[PDB]
Amino acid sequence: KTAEAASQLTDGIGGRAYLNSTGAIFVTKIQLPSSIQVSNGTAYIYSGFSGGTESDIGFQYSDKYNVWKPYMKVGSKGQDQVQYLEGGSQFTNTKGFRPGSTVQLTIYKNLNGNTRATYWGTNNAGYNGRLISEISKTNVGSISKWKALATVATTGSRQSIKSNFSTSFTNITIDNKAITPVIDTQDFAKVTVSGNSVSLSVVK
Amino acid sequence: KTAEAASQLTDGIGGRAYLNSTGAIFVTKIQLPSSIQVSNGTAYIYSGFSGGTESDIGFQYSDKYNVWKPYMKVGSKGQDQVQYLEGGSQFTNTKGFRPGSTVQLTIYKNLNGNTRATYWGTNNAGYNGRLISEISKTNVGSISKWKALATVATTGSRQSIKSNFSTSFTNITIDNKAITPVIDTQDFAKVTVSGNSVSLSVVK
Amino acid sequence: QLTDGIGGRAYLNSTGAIFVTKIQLPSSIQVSNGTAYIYSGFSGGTESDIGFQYSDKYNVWKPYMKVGSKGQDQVQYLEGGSQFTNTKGFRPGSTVQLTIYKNLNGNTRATYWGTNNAGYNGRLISEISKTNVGSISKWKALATVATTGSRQSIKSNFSTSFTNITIDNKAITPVIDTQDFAKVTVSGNSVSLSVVK
Amino acid sequence: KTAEAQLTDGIGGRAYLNSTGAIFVTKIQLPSSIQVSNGTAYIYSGFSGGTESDIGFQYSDKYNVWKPYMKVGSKGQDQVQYLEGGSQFTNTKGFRPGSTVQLTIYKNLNGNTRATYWGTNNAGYNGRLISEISKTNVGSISKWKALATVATTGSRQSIKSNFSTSFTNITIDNKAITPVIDTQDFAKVTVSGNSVSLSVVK
Repeated sequence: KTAEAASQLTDGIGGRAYLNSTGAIFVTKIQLPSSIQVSNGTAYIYSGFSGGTESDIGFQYSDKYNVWKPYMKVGSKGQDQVQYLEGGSQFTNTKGFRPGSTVQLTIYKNLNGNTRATYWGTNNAGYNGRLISEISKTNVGSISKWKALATVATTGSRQSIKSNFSTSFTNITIDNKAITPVIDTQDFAKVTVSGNSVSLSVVK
Repeated sequence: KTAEAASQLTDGIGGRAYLNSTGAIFVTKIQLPSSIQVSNGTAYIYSGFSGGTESDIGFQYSDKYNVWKPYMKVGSKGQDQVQYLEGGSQFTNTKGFRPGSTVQLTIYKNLNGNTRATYWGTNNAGYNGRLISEISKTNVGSISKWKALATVATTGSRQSIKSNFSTSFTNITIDNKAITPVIDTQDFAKVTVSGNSVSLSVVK
Repeated sequence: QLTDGIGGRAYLNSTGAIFVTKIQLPSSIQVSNGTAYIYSGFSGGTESDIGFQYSDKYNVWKPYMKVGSKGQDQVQYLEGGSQFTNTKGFRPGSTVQLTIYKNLNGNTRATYWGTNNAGYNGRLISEISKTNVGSISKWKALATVATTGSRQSIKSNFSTSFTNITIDNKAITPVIDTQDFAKVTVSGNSVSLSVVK
Repeated sequence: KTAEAQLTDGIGGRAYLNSTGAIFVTKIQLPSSIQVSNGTAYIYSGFSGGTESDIGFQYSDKYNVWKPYMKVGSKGQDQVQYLEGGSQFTNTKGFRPGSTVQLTIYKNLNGNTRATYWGTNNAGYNGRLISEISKTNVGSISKWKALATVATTGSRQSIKSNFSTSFTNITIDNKAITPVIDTQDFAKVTVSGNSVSLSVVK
């Protein structure tokens, strides 16, 4: 359950802006929240593309480990079909990107038919490095725009959700062009845009 | 110049024992000397880890203020980068741990990329409480062992050091397991081991 | 009243000896005909101005302290001077912990915890010897633009904050005093200063 | 495994460049074609002494390009950041066979080890890659090196190869340095002044 596609199943709360480019290579720097409270569902911070195929590509928060884990789903294939070509033993399974840190996220919509996300960042132990992840055989063609989201999602009821965290997407570029996002939805969130940066705080 | 790294620079004299465990959390109760003479150099009492990154974490004798001041170095970052998250106003600047008292030192080699040292003890004025010291971004990984030293370090001639003081590391545990130290070096010092306890007297 | 500039001032009404605050230096600044300072210090029998001075030459907030008649020429740096003085200082937009000792063995000491332009994170211990400070009436919080030529050729725009204000391991809620082309807001033990002329 | 410094568990040619200076530059002619079957082919310089470094290219059969490659001390490719030009010369792109690349290495630029490449990728983009490992804090160094190798985690006895590359216009701290042959292991290394040719044939 996720409408990141401007249909209706944002089965949760949060904020969303749209980056109006059909480009193929997205890059941003994400300021992960210094702390987060989320008490009924699962917090996510992600980019992705929409309009044609849909993708949720970014981070998913872990209370058990207190880390922002790499997360990606393209079309009908998600988390079980993500391979890790580099950095897997420093940023996956128990590990993830540390709270309060900057991570650089580069997304290739279609790189030889594969969808690739590259993270530069620091894990909980303090290792500073690269994770390369990919879903293969996505063969993404036409895309209409890219997104910038901060959410709490749930399979329970949304009205029991409780949250407070804030994040930032800075130096957003697509095909090496700076793109200014446009606010789309604000559901218990406050979304601020300034040039090719967008800051999102989710509070409920 | 130090040489807790088991090779030369021991611009000084003192005793050393190794504690042969690779664990991440170290605990001991230190009986600081009731009495000290040190005439040419600066007396240290410390633990810390070695191999991968070397560290000196304990106390440094202050003759101006007649207390055992906190001291910690990890890798290339030293006293200048030690932050005091709790208790700085009772155990640092011109305060410290009083001669002859017992201090409980806990050392975390990597608590989320930071090296934390926690001291429980008594300052010159009889205040009994906690000092939490930390150097952030030490990002320590594999260590080979832990250490226990009492030394007089100099900047000039070790040949001119005069000293007489003795101290003990007691109730030593690493990851909650009692470890017996193993004598390593004795240079104008007497090192004695008794279960998870080591006694060191530095006489010249 | 010799504020030879614009700026905001609040007072901290305690007579205690040990003051701490973490200061959020401005992320942005324009100052066009004066020198921008951010500082605390104490009042009422040997004054002091203890904080930062913006360096236009090097784009940092340099350490700054004057106590009575002794000025920056008599400020010792016992630790950290290689990373936070001369060409260096505290970087714009970073938070620095400032601890001021009014009389530590007769010396006034200001200890900063902060980060320089290069990203070094560490301590500066700065001191003026033989200040021999006795009775004090209160402590202060300022953000000013000081000039030594004319005061209406000053254009400026910068904001800052001092929070977690403590005096004598205790605290205090500041009280606004002066608003000289500045807007000051107090919330508990925090004061927000915004100098806009 | 790598012995740019017993662990040359591969084949190739090595010359040393006997200068302790801080900045190295050279033009590399990358092979027009390469056969390499039971290992990974590398072309690289770097320094020796207190902190070893391997800094240059590694060959990719899947993409048929010479990818940038750098390892300093214990921190390697996973901790290389690309400050400029990453979208033209990394991921599936690299430097194109048969082309010239200017490699400029800083052992220590504000504690950081930086390698700058000026070259042409497979699609014909002519430009700069700046790569760096941060917080290497390289101190004293013994010499610089030039190598063409095939390395393996398998059996070196099953390696096969045929490629030839050249280091030209070698300067360290802007002085011209004549390399001296160190090892030839199924390699023929040639030197003419500040140029060295390497052909690795097994």
